[PDB]
This record gives sequence, structure tokens and C-alpha cells, in this order.
Amino acid sequence: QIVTDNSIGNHDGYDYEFWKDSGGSGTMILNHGGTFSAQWNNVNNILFRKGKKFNETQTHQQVGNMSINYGANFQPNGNAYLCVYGWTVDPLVEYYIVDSWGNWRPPGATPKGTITVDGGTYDIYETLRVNQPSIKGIATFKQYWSVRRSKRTSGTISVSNHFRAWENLGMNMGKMYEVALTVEGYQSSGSANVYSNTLRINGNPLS
Ligand SMILES: *[C@H]1OC[C@@H](O[C@@H]2OC[C@@H](O)[C@H](O)[C@H]2O)[C@H](O)[C@H]1F
Repeated sequence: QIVTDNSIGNHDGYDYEFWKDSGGSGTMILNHGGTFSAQWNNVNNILFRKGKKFNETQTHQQVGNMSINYGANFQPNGNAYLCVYGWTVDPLVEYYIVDSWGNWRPPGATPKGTITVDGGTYDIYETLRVNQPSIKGIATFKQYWSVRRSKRTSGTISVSNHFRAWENLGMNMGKMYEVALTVEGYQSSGSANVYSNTLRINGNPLS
């Protein structure tokens, strides 16, 4: 259940993934259901997550309503994000719904709009990754973001509301590849205890 290097699998019904580039270290402990704990030290980039991976055949509307109820003890020492994260394919898009961060509020771009949902206000952004790692190899792809205006580390994220806002703004989405509660670190160290993480699709928890 101890993951300290790149790994993808399923643990207690949740698709887990540990992903890092070279340098530093990370430790992910897979706990019950969608839960896990994470610790990182002097990394370049590291991501820890537990959610659902899909077979790339359905739009988010076809999957249905996606909602995540979570709670995490988030203790970054520097740059890190606590978020819902995933990808679409055709087009290849990496996305983030950021509820908390460390010393820097991402993603450093001019907002494209705002969404009010789940008792918060999020700024919406679109950024570009050029020849970077991806679920489909070294690629150039967009990153879509919703970033909360104030931090929080527990609550419910109505994922599908964010997708509709993005599509409303012309941020095109492809077929679902993944949706997951994620901890990301960048050129930093820290820890996070994800003690609560339930993904519901059409009101039904993952299993
Ligand atoms: C957003 O997250 C980190 C990185 O995405 C990883 O790409 C490699 C793939 O194997 C992992 O599953 C992804 O998390 C991407 O470059 C960045 F934009």
C-alpha cells in the first residue's frame, strides 16, 4: 500500500497515482477508500491522487454529475496545491479546481472569468504547457483552472459545475480520462493527510 515512486493502480476502489519527475522524494500511503497520506521533500514536481480514471469514451455530461466531498490536513512548506485534478482527451486538457495552496496562489495568469459555487468564489484561468509530461507523452496542452479566492481544506466540490463554467467560457473539454482529489507540490517540501475523499457520480459513491 506504500508508494514512493511512479505508480498507477486501484486501491480500495479508487484509481490511485503517484507521479514525480526526477529529484527529491515522496511517500504516499494508501489508506481506506479515497484516503491517503502524502509527504514530499525537495522535489521538482510531484502529484499524489485518488479518484477515478475513465476509458476515454464519454464527455463529462455522459459520465454524469461528479461531486467530491473531502477533508485534508494540508501542510505545505512552499509551493503546493490541494485540488480536484484530472484530464480530458481529444482535446488533451489537464485541469485543476484549487481549494488551497501554499505560499503562491496559482496559476499566475489573467483571469478569464469567475464561478460562484460551493459557498466560494473561484477565478477561472487557462494556461499552456509546451512539450511537458502528460498522460499521453511529451505534449503541448492547455491547463484549465478554477482557483478559490480564499483557502479551505474541507468541503464539497461540485466538479461538473466547474466544467459547465469552463465550457461556457469556450474552454473546450474532451472525453473524460480522470477526476481526482489531488495534492501537488512544486520545488518544495511538505505533507498532507487526506482523511476524507468520496467521489460521487450521479450521487453514488465510488466502490
Ligand atoms: C500537470 O501535472 C503534472 C503533469 O502531469 C503528469 O504528466 C505525466 C502523467 O504520467 C501523470 O499522470 C500526470 O499527472 C503535467 O505536465 C502538468 F501539466
